[PDB]
Amino acid sequence: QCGLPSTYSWTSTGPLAEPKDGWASLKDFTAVPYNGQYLVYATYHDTGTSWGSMNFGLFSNWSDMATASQNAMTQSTVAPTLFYFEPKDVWILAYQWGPTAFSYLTSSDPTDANGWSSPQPLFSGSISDSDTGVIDQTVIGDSTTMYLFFAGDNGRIYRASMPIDQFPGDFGTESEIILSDERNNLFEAVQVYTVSGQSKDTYLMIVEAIGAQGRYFRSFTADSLGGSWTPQAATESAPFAGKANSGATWTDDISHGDLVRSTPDQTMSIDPCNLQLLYQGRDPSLNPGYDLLPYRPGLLTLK
Ligand SMILES: [Ca+2]
Ligand SMILES: [Ca+2]
Ligand SMILES: [Ca+2]
Ligand SMILES: [Ca+2]
Ligand SMILES: [Ca+2]
Repeated sequence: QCGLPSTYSWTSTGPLAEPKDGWASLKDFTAVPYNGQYLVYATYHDTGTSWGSMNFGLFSNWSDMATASQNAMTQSTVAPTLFYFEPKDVWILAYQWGPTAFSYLTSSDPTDANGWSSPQPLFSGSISDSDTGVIDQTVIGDSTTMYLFFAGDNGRIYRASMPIDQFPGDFGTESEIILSDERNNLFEAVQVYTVSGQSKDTYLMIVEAIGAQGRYFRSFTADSLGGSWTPQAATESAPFAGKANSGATWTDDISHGDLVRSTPDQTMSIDPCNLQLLYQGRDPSLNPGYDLLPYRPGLLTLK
Protein backbone atom coordinates (compact mmCIF):
# COMPACT_ATOMS: atom_id res chain seq x y z
CA GLN A 1 0.00 0.00 0.00
CA CYS A 2 1.16 3.55 -0.74
CA GLY A 3 0.32 7.03 0.43
CA LEU A 4 -0.12 10.33 -1.38
CA PRO A 5 2.88 12.62 -0.91
CA SER A 6 2.40 16.20 0.24
CA THR A 7 4.44 17.39 -2.76
CA TYR A 8 4.45 15.77 -6.18
CA SER A 9 6.91 15.16 -8.99
CA TRP A 10 6.15 13.54 -12.34
CA THR A 11 7.43 12.52 -15.73
CA SER A 12 5.32 13.07 -18.81
CA THR A 13 4.53 11.59 -22.17
CA GLY A 14 4.43 13.76 -25.23
CA PRO A 15 1.05 14.64 -26.69
CA LEU A 16 -0.87 11.39 -26.96
CA ALA A 17 -3.20 12.17 -29.87
CA GLU A 18 -3.96 14.76 -32.52
CA PRO A 19 -7.59 15.91 -32.81
CA LYS A 20 -9.83 14.46 -35.48
CA ASP A 21 -9.44 16.29 -38.77
CA GLY A 22 -11.49 19.46 -38.54
CA TRP A 23 -11.11 19.77 -34.76
CA ALA A 24 -8.86 22.24 -33.02
CA SER A 25 -8.62 20.52 -29.67
CA LEU A 26 -9.39 17.57 -27.39
CA LYS A 27 -10.22 18.59 -23.84
CA ASP A 28 -11.59 17.92 -20.35
CA PHE A 29 -10.80 14.20 -20.43
CA THR A 30 -12.64 11.61 -18.35
CA ALA A 31 -11.38 8.03 -18.37
CA VAL A 32 -12.30 4.64 -16.98
CA PRO A 33 -10.72 1.23 -17.09
CA TYR A 34 -13.00 -0.87 -19.30
CA ASN A 35 -12.45 -4.36 -20.68
CA GLY A 36 -8.83 -4.28 -19.50
CA GLN A 37 -8.41 -1.14 -21.64
CA TYR A 38 -9.11 2.58 -21.29
CA LEU A 39 -12.37 4.26 -22.28
CA VAL A 40 -12.00 8.02 -22.64
CA TYR A 41 -14.60 10.73 -23.27
CA ALA A 42 -13.71 14.34 -24.01
CA THR A 43 -14.77 17.80 -25.03
CA TYR A 44 -13.76 18.98 -28.47
CA HIS A 45 -13.69 22.36 -30.17
CA ASP A 46 -13.80 22.42 -33.94
CA THR A 47 -11.68 24.69 -36.14
CA GLY A 48 -14.55 27.19 -36.23
CA THR A 49 -16.69 28.37 -33.31
CA SER A 50 -18.34 25.19 -32.07
CA TRP A 51 -18.07 22.81 -29.11
CA GLY A 52 -18.93 19.17 -28.82
CA SER A 53 -18.12 15.89 -27.14
CA MET A 54 -16.59 12.61 -28.31
CA ASN A 55 -15.17 9.35 -27.13
CA PHE A 56 -12.06 7.45 -28.17
CA GLY A 57 -12.16 3.87 -29.32
CA LEU A 58 -10.95 1.45 -26.69
CA PHE A 59 -7.17 1.26 -26.40
CA SER A 60 -4.85 -0.90 -24.28
CA ASN A 61 -1.64 1.17 -24.11
CA TRP A 62 -1.41 4.94 -23.67
CA SER A 63 0.75 5.01 -26.79
CA ASP A 64 -2.21 3.46 -28.66
CA MET A 65 -4.28 6.58 -27.97
CA ALA A 66 -2.82 8.19 -31.09
CA THR A 67 -4.44 5.57 -33.36
CA ALA A 68 -7.64 5.09 -31.34
CA SER A 69 -10.73 6.24 -33.16
CA GLN A 70 -12.36 9.56 -32.35
CA ASN A 71 -16.16 9.36 -32.28
CA ALA A 72 -18.20 12.57 -32.34
CA MET A 73 -21.30 12.53 -30.14
CA THR A 74 -24.70 13.64 -31.43
CA GLN A 75 -25.62 14.72 -27.88
CA SER A 76 -22.99 17.23 -26.78
CA THR A 77 -21.78 16.29 -23.31
CA VAL A 78 -19.21 19.04 -22.66
CA ALA A 79 -16.78 18.52 -19.76
CA PRO A 80 -18.05 14.96 -19.22
CA THR A 81 -17.76 12.66 -16.23
CA LEU A 82 -17.92 8.92 -16.99
CA PHE A 83 -18.46 6.27 -14.35
CA TYR A 84 -20.30 3.04 -13.65
CA PHE A 85 -22.97 3.34 -10.96
CA GLU A 86 -22.62 -0.16 -9.59
CA PRO A 87 -25.66 -0.28 -7.24
CA LYS A 88 -28.05 0.03 -10.22
CA ASP A 89 -25.94 -1.59 -12.98
CA VAL A 90 -25.89 1.56 -15.07
CA TRP A 91 -23.24 3.67 -16.74
CA ILE A 92 -23.48 7.44 -16.17
CA LEU A 93 -22.18 10.27 -18.38
CA ALA A 94 -22.57 13.54 -16.48
CA TYR A 95 -22.03 16.83 -18.31
CA GLN A 96 -22.82 20.53 -18.62
CA TRP A 97 -24.57 22.82 -21.09
CA GLY A 98 -27.43 20.36 -21.39
CA PRO A 99 -31.07 21.01 -20.55
CA THR A 100 -30.47 21.78 -16.86
CA ALA A 101 -27.48 23.22 -15.01
CA PHE A 102 -25.92 19.75 -15.09
CA SER A 103 -27.30 16.67 -16.82
CA TYR A 104 -26.50 13.00 -17.19
CA LEU A 105 -27.12 10.26 -19.73
CA THR A 106 -27.38 6.55 -18.96
CA SER A 107 -26.19 3.51 -20.88
CA SER A 108 -25.48 -0.19 -20.66
CA ASP A 109 -22.67 0.11 -23.22
CA PRO A 110 -20.45 3.17 -22.68
CA THR A 111 -18.21 2.31 -25.62
CA ASP A 112 -20.94 3.54 -27.99
CA ALA A 113 -20.57 7.31 -28.23
CA ASN A 114 -24.14 7.44 -29.60
CA GLY A 115 -25.85 4.70 -27.55
CA TRP A 116 -26.73 6.86 -24.56
CA SER A 117 -30.18 7.70 -23.23
CA SER A 118 -31.73 11.13 -23.60
CA PRO A 119 -30.71 13.52 -20.79
CA GLN A 120 -31.83 13.43 -17.19
CA PRO A 121 -31.39 16.31 -14.71
CA LEU A 122 -28.33 16.11 -12.47
CA PHE A 123 -28.47 19.60 -10.95
CA SER A 124 -31.01 22.41 -11.31
CA GLY A 125 -29.54 24.99 -8.94
CA SER A 126 -27.60 28.18 -9.53
CA ILE A 127 -24.68 29.94 -7.84
CA SER A 128 -24.02 33.54 -6.91
CA ASP A 129 -21.03 35.64 -8.00
CA SER A 130 -20.30 33.69 -11.17
CA ASP A 131 -20.45 34.83 -14.79
CA THR A 132 -20.30 31.29 -16.21
CA GLY A 133 -22.67 29.66 -13.77
CA VAL A 134 -21.94 26.12 -12.66
CA ILE A 135 -19.21 24.32 -14.60
CA ASP A 136 -16.97 21.26 -14.60
CA GLN A 137 -18.90 18.87 -12.40
CA THR A 138 -17.73 15.59 -11.05
CA VAL A 139 -19.70 12.98 -9.14
CA ILE A 140 -18.41 10.62 -6.43
CA GLY A 141 -19.90 8.28 -3.85
CA ASP A 142 -19.08 6.59 -0.58
CA SER A 143 -21.01 3.90 1.30
CA THR A 144 -23.93 6.20 2.18
CA THR A 145 -23.99 9.22 -0.09
CA MET A 146 -23.48 10.44 -3.62
CA TYR A 147 -21.81 13.82 -4.00
CA LEU A 148 -21.76 16.41 -6.75
CA PHE A 149 -18.76 18.74 -6.89
CA PHE A 150 -18.39 21.66 -9.28
CA ALA A 151 -16.78 25.06 -9.91
CA GLY A 152 -17.83 28.48 -11.14
CA ASP A 153 -14.79 30.11 -12.77
CA ASN A 154 -14.97 32.37 -9.72
CA GLY A 155 -12.57 31.04 -7.06
CA ARG A 156 -15.18 28.77 -5.50
CA ILE A 157 -15.76 25.03 -5.27
CA TYR A 158 -19.22 23.67 -4.52
CA ARG A 159 -20.78 20.46 -3.22
CA ALA A 160 -24.23 18.89 -3.29
CA SER A 161 -25.26 15.52 -1.92
CA MET A 162 -27.99 12.89 -1.87
CA PRO A 163 -28.44 9.48 -0.21
CA ILE A 164 -26.84 6.88 -2.45
CA ASP A 165 -30.16 5.00 -2.85
CA GLN A 166 -31.57 8.09 -4.55
CA PHE A 167 -29.04 8.06 -7.35
CA PRO A 168 -29.30 8.27 -10.36
CA GLY A 169 -31.30 11.42 -9.83
CA ASP A 170 -31.32 15.18 -9.62
CA PHE A 171 -29.22 16.64 -6.79
CA GLY A 172 -31.72 19.50 -6.76
CA THR A 173 -31.18 23.21 -6.34
CA GLU A 174 -29.07 23.55 -3.20
CA SER A 175 -25.30 23.46 -2.92
CA GLU A 176 -22.74 24.46 -0.33
CA ILE A 177 -19.67 26.53 -1.06
CA ILE A 178 -16.83 24.42 0.37
CA LEU A 179 -13.75 26.39 -0.77
CA SER A 180 -13.22 29.97 -1.86
CA ASP A 181 -10.01 31.66 -2.98
CA GLU A 182 -8.86 34.16 -5.57
CA ARG A 183 -10.54 33.43 -8.90
CA ASN A 184 -7.29 32.28 -10.53
CA ASN A 185 -6.45 30.01 -7.58
CA LEU A 186 -9.58 27.79 -7.55
CA PHE A 187 -10.72 28.27 -11.10
CA GLU A 188 -12.32 25.18 -12.64
CA ALA A 189 -11.90 21.51 -13.63
CA VAL A 190 -12.43 20.14 -10.12
CA GLN A 191 -11.97 16.39 -9.60
CA VAL A 192 -12.43 14.25 -6.50
CA TYR A 193 -11.18 10.68 -5.90
CA THR A 194 -11.18 7.99 -3.24
CA VAL A 195 -7.63 7.05 -2.33
CA SER A 196 -7.58 3.28 -2.12
CA GLY A 197 -5.59 1.13 0.27
CA GLN A 198 -5.83 3.53 3.22
CA SER A 199 -6.60 2.65 6.83
CA LYS A 200 -9.02 5.59 7.12
CA ASP A 201 -11.18 7.19 4.45
CA THR A 202 -8.91 9.43 2.37
CA TYR A 203 -10.11 11.66 -0.46
CA LEU A 204 -8.10 13.73 -2.93
CA MET A 205 -9.42 16.86 -4.65
CA ILE A 206 -7.62 18.60 -7.49
CA VAL A 207 -8.65 22.01 -8.84
CA GLU A 208 -7.26 23.75 -11.90
CA ALA A 209 -5.64 27.14 -11.25
CA ILE A 210 -4.26 29.89 -13.46
CA GLY A 211 -0.59 30.44 -12.69
CA ALA A 212 2.11 32.78 -13.89
CA GLN A 213 3.66 29.98 -15.96
CA GLY A 214 0.42 28.33 -17.09
CA ARG A 215 -2.53 26.26 -15.98
CA TYR A 216 -1.82 23.88 -13.12
CA PHE A 217 -3.55 21.86 -10.41
CA ARG A 218 -3.79 22.47 -6.67
CA SER A 219 -4.68 19.55 -4.41
CA PHE A 220 -6.75 19.37 -1.21
CA THR A 221 -7.56 16.40 1.01
CA ALA A 222 -10.39 15.35 3.30
CA ASP A 223 -11.30 12.56 5.72
CA SER A 224 -14.94 12.59 4.55
CA LEU A 225 -16.55 13.58 1.27
CA GLY A 226 -19.01 15.64 3.30
CA GLY A 227 -16.29 17.23 5.47
CA SER A 228 -13.89 20.13 5.06
CA TRP A 229 -10.96 20.23 2.65
CA THR A 230 -7.42 21.20 3.57
CA PRO A 231 -4.80 22.46 1.09
CA GLN A 232 -2.12 19.91 0.22
CA ALA A 233 0.00 20.85 -2.84
CA ALA A 234 -1.67 24.16 -3.39
CA THR A 235 0.80 26.72 -4.80
CA GLU A 236 2.21 27.11 -8.29
CA SER A 237 5.78 26.54 -7.14
CA ALA A 238 4.81 23.30 -5.33
CA PRO A 239 1.60 22.20 -7.08
CA PHE A 240 -0.20 18.95 -7.50
CA ALA A 241 0.86 19.09 -11.14
CA GLY A 242 2.18 22.00 -13.18
CA LYS A 243 5.19 23.30 -15.06
CA ALA A 244 7.15 23.27 -11.78
CA ASN A 245 7.02 19.48 -11.45
CA SER A 246 5.39 17.82 -14.47
CA GLY A 247 8.45 16.98 -16.56
CA ALA A 248 6.30 17.90 -19.57
CA THR A 249 8.50 19.24 -22.37
CA TRP A 250 5.77 19.99 -24.91
CA THR A 251 3.39 22.00 -22.71
CA ASP A 252 3.44 24.52 -19.90
CA ASP A 253 -0.24 24.02 -19.05
CA ILE A 254 -1.32 21.00 -17.04
CA SER A 255 -5.05 21.39 -17.42
CA HIS A 256 -8.55 19.83 -17.23
CA GLY A 257 -8.43 16.05 -17.19
CA ASP A 258 -8.75 13.00 -14.95
CA LEU A 259 -6.46 11.00 -12.73
CA VAL A 260 -6.26 7.44 -14.03
CA ARG A 261 -8.83 5.59 -11.96
CA SER A 262 -8.24 2.03 -10.84
CA THR A 263 -11.87 0.91 -11.23
CA PRO A 264 -14.79 2.46 -13.15
CA ASP A 265 -17.37 2.67 -10.34
CA GLN A 266 -18.79 5.67 -8.49
CA THR A 267 -16.15 5.67 -5.75
CA MET A 268 -13.72 7.15 -8.30
CA SER A 269 -10.90 5.15 -6.74
CA ILE A 270 -7.24 5.81 -7.53
CA ASP A 271 -4.25 3.60 -6.78
CA PRO A 272 -1.72 5.79 -4.90
CA CYS A 273 1.03 3.32 -5.86
CA ASN A 274 0.46 4.10 -9.53
CA LEU A 275 -0.74 7.69 -9.64
CA GLN A 276 -1.15 9.01 -13.19
CA LEU A 277 -2.84 12.09 -14.64
CA LEU A 278 -4.50 12.27 -18.06
CA TYR A 279 -4.39 16.03 -18.64
CA GLN A 280 -4.87 18.51 -21.47
CA GLY A 281 -1.76 20.38 -22.59
CA ARG A 282 -0.87 22.64 -25.50
CA ASP A 283 2.24 23.86 -27.34
CA PRO A 284 3.22 27.07 -25.46
CA SER A 285 4.05 28.91 -28.70
CA LEU A 286 0.54 28.59 -30.18
CA ASN A 287 -1.72 31.03 -28.42
CA PRO A 288 -4.78 31.65 -30.63
CA GLY A 289 -7.95 33.16 -29.24
CA TYR A 290 -11.50 32.14 -30.10
CA ASP A 291 -11.21 28.98 -27.93
CA LEU A 292 -8.93 27.53 -30.63
CA LEU A 293 -6.16 26.67 -28.16
CA PRO A 294 -4.75 23.38 -29.48
CA TYR A 295 -5.23 21.21 -26.40
CA ARG A 296 -4.07 17.57 -26.63
CA PRO A 297 -4.07 14.71 -24.11
CA GLY A 298 -0.91 13.87 -22.23
CA LEU A 299 -0.07 11.56 -19.34
CA LEU A 300 1.87 12.29 -16.16
CA THR A 301 3.19 9.39 -14.09
CA LEU A 302 4.03 10.08 -10.44
CA LYS A 303 7.66 9.37 -9.59
CA1 LIG B 1 -13.42 24.54 -20.04
CA1 LIG C 1 -24.62 -3.95 -9.25
CA1 LIG D 1 -14.04 17.04 -15.40
CA1 LIG E 1 -31.48 28.02 -2.99
CA1 LIG F 1 -25.88 27.47 -1.17
